Amino acid sequence: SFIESPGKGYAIVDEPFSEIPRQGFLGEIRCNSESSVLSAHESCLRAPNLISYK
Amino acid sequence: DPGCSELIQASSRITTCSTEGVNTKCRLSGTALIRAGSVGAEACLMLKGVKEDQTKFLKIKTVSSELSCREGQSYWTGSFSPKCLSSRRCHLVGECHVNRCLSWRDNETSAEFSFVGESTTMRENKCFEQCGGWGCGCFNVNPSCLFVHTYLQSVRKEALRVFNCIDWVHKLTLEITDFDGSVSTIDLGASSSRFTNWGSVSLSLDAEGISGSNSFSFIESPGKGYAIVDEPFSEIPRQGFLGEIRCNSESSVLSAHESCLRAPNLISYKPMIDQLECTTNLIDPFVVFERGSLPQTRNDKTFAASKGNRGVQAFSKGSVQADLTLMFDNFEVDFVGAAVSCDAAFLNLTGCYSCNAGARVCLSITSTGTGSLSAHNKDGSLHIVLPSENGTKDQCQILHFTVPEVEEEFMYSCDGDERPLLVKGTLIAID
Amino acid sequence: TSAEFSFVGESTTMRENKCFEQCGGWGCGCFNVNPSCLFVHTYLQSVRKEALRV
Amino acid sequence: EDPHLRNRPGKGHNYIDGMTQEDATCKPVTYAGACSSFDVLLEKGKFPLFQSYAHHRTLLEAVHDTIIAKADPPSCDLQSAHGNPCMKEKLVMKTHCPNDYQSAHYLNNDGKMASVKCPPKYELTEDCNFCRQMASLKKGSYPLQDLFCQSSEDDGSKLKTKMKGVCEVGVQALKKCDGQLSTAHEVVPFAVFKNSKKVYLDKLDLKTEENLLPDSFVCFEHKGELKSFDISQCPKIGGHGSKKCTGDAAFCSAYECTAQYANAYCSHANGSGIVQIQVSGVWKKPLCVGYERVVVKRELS
Repeated sequence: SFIESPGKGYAIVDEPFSEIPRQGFLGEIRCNSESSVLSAHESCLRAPNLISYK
Repeated sequence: DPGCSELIQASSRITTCSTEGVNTKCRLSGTALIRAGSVGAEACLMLKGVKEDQTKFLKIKTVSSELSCREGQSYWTGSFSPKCLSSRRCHLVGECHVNRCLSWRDNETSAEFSFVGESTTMRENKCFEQCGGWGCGCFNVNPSCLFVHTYLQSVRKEALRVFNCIDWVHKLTLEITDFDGSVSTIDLGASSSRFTNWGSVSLSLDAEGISGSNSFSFIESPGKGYAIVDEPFSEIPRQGFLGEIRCNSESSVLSAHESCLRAPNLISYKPMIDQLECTTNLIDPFVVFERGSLPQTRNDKTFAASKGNRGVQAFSKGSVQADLTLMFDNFEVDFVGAAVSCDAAFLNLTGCYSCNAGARVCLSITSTGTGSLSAHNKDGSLHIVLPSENGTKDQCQILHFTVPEVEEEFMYSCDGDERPLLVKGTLIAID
Repeated sequence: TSAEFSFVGESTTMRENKCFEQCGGWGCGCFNVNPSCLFVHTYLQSVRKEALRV
Repeated sequence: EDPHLRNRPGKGHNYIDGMTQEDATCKPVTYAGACSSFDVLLEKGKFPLFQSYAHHRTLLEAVHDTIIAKADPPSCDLQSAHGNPCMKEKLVMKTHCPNDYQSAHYLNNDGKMASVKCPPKYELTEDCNFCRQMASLKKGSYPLQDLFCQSSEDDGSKLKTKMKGVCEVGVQALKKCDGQLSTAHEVVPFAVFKNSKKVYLDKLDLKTEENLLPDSFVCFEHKGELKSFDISQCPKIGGHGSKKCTGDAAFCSAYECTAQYANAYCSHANGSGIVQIQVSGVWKKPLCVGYERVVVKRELS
């Protein structure tokens, strides 16, 4: 898996490509564009019941 | 050069007729069994009416002993070229929004490319969110949208029909020479039947039979040669397989019709604000077509092209072991009152002894009218029938012998009377 | 119930009715070239004057 | 089918000698009128073969266009004493026709024009084999077959009917059946070539192509509905003519492109002109191919 950084260098991860955004794994909150992540848009996909309440 | 080899006499059970005003109009109704000849020989079949001179032939020539492959799953494919169009639109302008560009349907046109209209060409529509502000050409800080309208089209002038073979049917190209003189070329496979102007022909027994062909596929080119691919056929269009973009016709490939099928997520898109580059790694079928083109040596057989009907065939190295069933759907066979004479001669003798190929003989027949010429030997074991036309013509059929030094005297007859005739020659050993 | 057997009766008897297809024309007894039919009305009757309680 | 149902190219005459009582509405044949010898041809579920090919001429139209000759007599009397010639050729045909009809034309054996005639006021029956005494009587004839006329120049005199195992099919007699005979009601198509007879065939194979004849092209003028126009006045390439005309690539590829000086907008027909049949393996263009309903007498002995 590769990670692109706009303006900086690249990266590589020694794991296969994630296909299910499950809790407790790298890749549980995904989006569609850069502005959907920087501004936190509702068009992205996240895991259900991820906000802990006390 | 080709001539009859298996000459049998028809029985009187299916042979009848009557004389009406001195005119032998014989009738044939029933079934008959005859053995098919080898490659080069023919299957003669004479008929005896009410006299001896009234005799017509019914020869069937064997062209070759091929093996037609039964076609099951077939499609049309070829080369293509992606043509993508870019049209970046600012945000809050028409259909440019943060929610209308990310989740864009792959089957609906946008307002930017609505000027083309409805078309039968395959295409797809994508939506990409770029950047905004005055740094890329916009008025609002919201990111703009990029409408992509990429359609596929072919750049070649021909196509290929990749199919497979599920069964090898023993096809024999056999012609039928009628009693009047008309020749009709047909075919017989496994146990099929046809329709002629005098009955129905069919095959009773096949020969050999190649098994195991589901893991192979063939390529047919319109007006060109054939090909073979050593790869099993796939029913689903996947990437990296010979047939990722299929259709159903040649026009659907040369023009890229929307009725064809393709694999999802195949066109690689590289959006660059205002630049669009669509590069696809399409598999060129001409590389495999020119790499594995027939003839190709596969096991003991030799796959080649066809010599008649469109379809894959196979050339074998065996003999011909088949039986033909000749029927008669109440056909009228007329005869003359008296046949004409004819003087036969001798030419040459080339062939072999004790083999399925036989040996052809050169006989010069010089007559005047139209009829036949029946010949016999000295013990009634070798019958020779040849057509009789006008002028001097060279005929002769395939003869079988068991001695390389053939010195047997023949007795040919054209209208009833017989004349002596001596033949000679030297035969070779044929396996 | 067949048309050529409705005049017999509808008594309580283990019977059955079939319909076999035959030939047509004047080759066996018909005035039409269409294949004729055969009306079968076979019924079952007793034979012995006593029974057994198996 | 074909969109041109009532529009008939050329003359379009449908009247026979002795029954000239409908020329007011059937000469020519247009969208209006009421021609009894043409309205029954476009009926659904009756003559589909005529509905498939409707751009070509009919039987009477082919007779008036110097294509199909006339028999002797062309219209026999189906009521005259001492017998009549139109009797044996009618009793062997199993066809149906409505009431209030007086004439019923068909095809003979020589490929000419043989028909019947009923003196007024005698009407026909359900089968049409015999007439009888008398709403309103039709002032025309009833087509007993389902054929269309066309112009062809293909010889076929040696292509005689070769129906094996059949004694007498339709009207012609192949031989004299002296032993057994099987009479059945079967449908067998027919075809007529140039200088031949009524040749019967088993299967029917149609073929539709185009050519350069004016009959394969139609045109209409623009004026202040649909208005027909004579397409034969279009000049050729480098020749002469009468009124100009233009069209698309199909119409412009045959005639001369005029456009600016044209008076009408010519178009291309929906596949018509040359209709070939598959007989003896080859392809030949017949003259009056059809699909009638007669009685076939097959053999048995």
